[PDB]
Amino acid sequence: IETVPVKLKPGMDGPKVKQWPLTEEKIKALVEICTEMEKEGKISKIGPENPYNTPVFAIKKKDSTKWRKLVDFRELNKRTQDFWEVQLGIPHPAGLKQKKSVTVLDVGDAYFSVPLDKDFRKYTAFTIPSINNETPGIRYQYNVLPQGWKGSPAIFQSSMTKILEPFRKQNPDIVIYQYMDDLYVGSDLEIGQHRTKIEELRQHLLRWGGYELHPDKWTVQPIVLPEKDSWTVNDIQKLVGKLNWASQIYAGIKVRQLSKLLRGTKALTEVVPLTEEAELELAENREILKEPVHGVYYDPSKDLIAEIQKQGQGQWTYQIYQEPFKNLKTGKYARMKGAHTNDVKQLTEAVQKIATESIVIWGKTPKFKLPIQKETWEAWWTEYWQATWIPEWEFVNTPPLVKLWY
Amino acid sequence: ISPIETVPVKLKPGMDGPKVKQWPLTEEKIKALVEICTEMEKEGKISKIGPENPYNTPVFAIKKKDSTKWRKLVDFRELNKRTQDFWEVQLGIPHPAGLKQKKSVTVLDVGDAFYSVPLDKDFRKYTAFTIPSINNETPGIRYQYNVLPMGWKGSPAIMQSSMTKILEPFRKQNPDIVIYQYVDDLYVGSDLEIGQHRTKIEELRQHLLRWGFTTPDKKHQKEPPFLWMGYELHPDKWTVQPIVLPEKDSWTVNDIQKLVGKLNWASQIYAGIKVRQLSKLLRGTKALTEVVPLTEEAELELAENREILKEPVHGVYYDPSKDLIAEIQKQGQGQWTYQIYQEPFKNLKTGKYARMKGAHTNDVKQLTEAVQKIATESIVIWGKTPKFKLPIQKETWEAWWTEYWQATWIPEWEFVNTPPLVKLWYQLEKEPIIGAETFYVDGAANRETKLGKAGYVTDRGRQKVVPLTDTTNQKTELQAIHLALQDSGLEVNIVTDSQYALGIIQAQPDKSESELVSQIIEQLIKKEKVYLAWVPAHKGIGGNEQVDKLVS
DNA sequence: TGCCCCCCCTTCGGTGCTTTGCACCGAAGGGGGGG
Ligand SMILES: OC[C@H]1O[C@@](CO)(O[C@H]2O[C@H](CO)[C@@H](O)[C@H](O)[C@H]2O)[C@@H](O)[C@@H]1O
Repeated sequence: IETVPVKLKPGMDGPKVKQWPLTEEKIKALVEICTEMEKEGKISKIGPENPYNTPVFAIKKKDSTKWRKLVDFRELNKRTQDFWEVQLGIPHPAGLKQKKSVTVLDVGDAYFSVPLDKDFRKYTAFTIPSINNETPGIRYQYNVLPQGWKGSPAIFQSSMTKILEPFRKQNPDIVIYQYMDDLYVGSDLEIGQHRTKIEELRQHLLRWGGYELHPDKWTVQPIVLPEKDSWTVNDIQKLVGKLNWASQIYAGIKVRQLSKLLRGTKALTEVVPLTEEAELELAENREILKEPVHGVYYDPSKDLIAEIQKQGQGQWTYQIYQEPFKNLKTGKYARMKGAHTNDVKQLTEAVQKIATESIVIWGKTPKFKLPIQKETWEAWWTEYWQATWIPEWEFVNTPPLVKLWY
Repeated sequence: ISPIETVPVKLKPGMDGPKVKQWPLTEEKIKALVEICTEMEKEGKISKIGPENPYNTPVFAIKKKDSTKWRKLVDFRELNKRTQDFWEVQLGIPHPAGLKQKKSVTVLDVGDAFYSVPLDKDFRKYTAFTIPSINNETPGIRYQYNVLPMGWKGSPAIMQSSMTKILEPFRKQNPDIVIYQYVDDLYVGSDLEIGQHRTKIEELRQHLLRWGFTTPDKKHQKEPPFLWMGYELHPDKWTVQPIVLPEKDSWTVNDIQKLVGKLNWASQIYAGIKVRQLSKLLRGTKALTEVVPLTEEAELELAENREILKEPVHGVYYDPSKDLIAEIQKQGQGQWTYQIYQEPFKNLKTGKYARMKGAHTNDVKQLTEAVQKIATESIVIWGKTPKFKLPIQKETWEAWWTEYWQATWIPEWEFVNTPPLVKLWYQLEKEPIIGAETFYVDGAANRETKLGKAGYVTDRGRQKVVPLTDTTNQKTELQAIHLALQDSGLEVNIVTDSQYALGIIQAQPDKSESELVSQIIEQLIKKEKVYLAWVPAHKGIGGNEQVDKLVS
């Protein structure tokens, strides 16, 4: 087999990212996994004359107790040449988001049968740490299409479509979308039946060489106004500032009628009776709030952005957009772990669910704006990650000026 | 010299080798560098070259020790800048608290580790140096390296990784033998009785020698205490090698810098070390030779530290069959100290956390950061995370993570009553207060003039405007809140239009690098109840419109 | 008149905000310690 020639984007060098500390059980698993791929020639030991590095850790998915090696190729993928420019690219199919159920298959091991350009391998280096720094780090690089590398679904495109063809024209109304090392496969059959087309699909891939989603229940959370019999100056102040914010999103929202009931220097707890002209404004605004915003369409050439807010009692609101205030989706993620006592775990799970929805709907993950300190996130998140991909993210400290989404 | 395969190295793309002339030197150093290099040449570490090699890097002469024997080092600063980058494989420093008890212990060094590792043949011509002759009688004696030069950027990593490759056969064959390899230093522990243990030792030494690594006897420690990584390894416990702190009539900035560094080193085993007041002296200074008088707080802190240091202390070793326990105490002014142990009063090690992250913070956040520092340190040393003992109540933590909008967490912890306790110093009411005055605050500044006003109006008819000089937008808004807190009673409702000020205050800070914010904090702590509300500016709203009015 | 690594404390300069100063963060300056 002869490789596909690969380039970094012009004027960019390979990744140079430090390895972070790892627990005993993750180091042991990585050493077990990598010495076995050493033996199979999938990776090769290297030294310090290779100046590149990418962090690596491991994950146990909650119903497969095998360890899975996860290389964080986010930096490498950003510097890698576009395959869309070179014509190799995976068309996202709509109508995956309308299937009854969609199961996620980890398929990254199919890449291990295709070699990687000899001149690109050096950019895939990683380093296994050691407990108490008993030894220096141990370094490997890939000889094959690495998992988590964006170029591997693209180079392997030609082949997987041939692997998948008989299944898909023997099953025309299943829909199968490849994202990175994952296969998202949905359809409308009953779960008992849907799952065994999964397991039949499972064996067909095994013999040449998961999570259970339900897109229909992914309801939107619209912005809601409270309802009361009586209203204080503080209630009306909160309402007015919340509709004023909502005016950068929706259209023709008025606050002048509710505004002037607060004419004067009033106490916050004084109860202001609604004028009927103000019930007019509030009933009207209330249901511009009801239905989605006209004029908001997805653009595939621009990035997706996701914002999350801690609301409390296990709840988490989120909005996905590309330009500010033009939300493609607003939602509310809820804990179900039953523990109720770990904010970081809930946020990490929220991120995986939101990113999963974007893959199902648009075909790619959003860059997250996370309501958490950088160092609190980096202390704990890998303990709770279950996805073979890792989205972009950044860390924000925006106090709530409104409880807009609650 | 080892028969290990050389590591190929390159210059950065576009760059040539160094061409730095030899800074002239004494006929004495000249002749000692002759001496040094004839012996290196007979060992094959270097070889003579001539003028057809165009590269050069200066050779300077250094006294090796108190004996006066000369030592040669080559100033590869220029070649280093032109040599490729490396990925360093030394990821950290082993710590004796990470060691398990062993029956039999040995500490060995390899001799001239660097000079026993060959250098890529095509790269040697770039290590060329010239020994000059007195008054240019001759062109000079040129040489180049055949082994790893000390002072070349890639030598430590190439020696380290070569050693890892050589140790690997031996390590796999004997998995019950712990080898800590730091550069050319080897700690070797086992549970074999000293006879079988010493068999395996000379077996290891022989493996090393076949690969070109001597193990001199003067560096072969056979008996406790072992001198290792700056420590002393006894069988049941470990020790730092003695710490001598500077003692001065008159202190320079540099003296103070050296003192803080020693105290931080000591803080890994000596509990309670503090450096906040001594490091404060370093601030705003402008020369390392500038004499700095100690403040009163700095003398006290130094004396406190000196008392701690005169007591003897020891760490214990790691028992993997017991939990790790981390206990934290609060020391004041953003300083924290911790001990990690498995049985009570038997510290594996200690430490301190005293960084101020952010302009505004509180003790709960800083406690969370101390936990995070300890959690990371524990994974580096022991590969796991400790159970925590913290001086904060469950009610306090719960009130914090339910009223703070950022996700936050700390793992399994027991409350331990160790005053001073970490506490929230105030809590903003989640609803407006009945019977309390309502303040509508505002502050504006002219961006060009440096001038501003802060003021308020109330539902009880009170009003006030203060003029401000050399201020900012964000300051006048904080200033306006300062006025309302100052002129209000024990319970107050405040309405502001500055998201900035709201953001700081709703985070419940208890300390700030801003004196203005620090003033607001001391007033918040003295109130009974505070409700703080935001409204958008310039929408002619309620009281906010008339106070904005009043500002202009 | 040299090299590599970890740590802490201080200072500085780049980034983004629907800002005009502010808060954050990473790099580099000093120090400790290891080889
Ligand atoms: O958490 C940010 C932190 O992670 C690192 C890798 O250790 O960067 C990763 O995350 C960033 C945010 O998505 C990516 O831009 C980057 O490519 C990825 O490696 C650190 O660089 C960063 O400090």
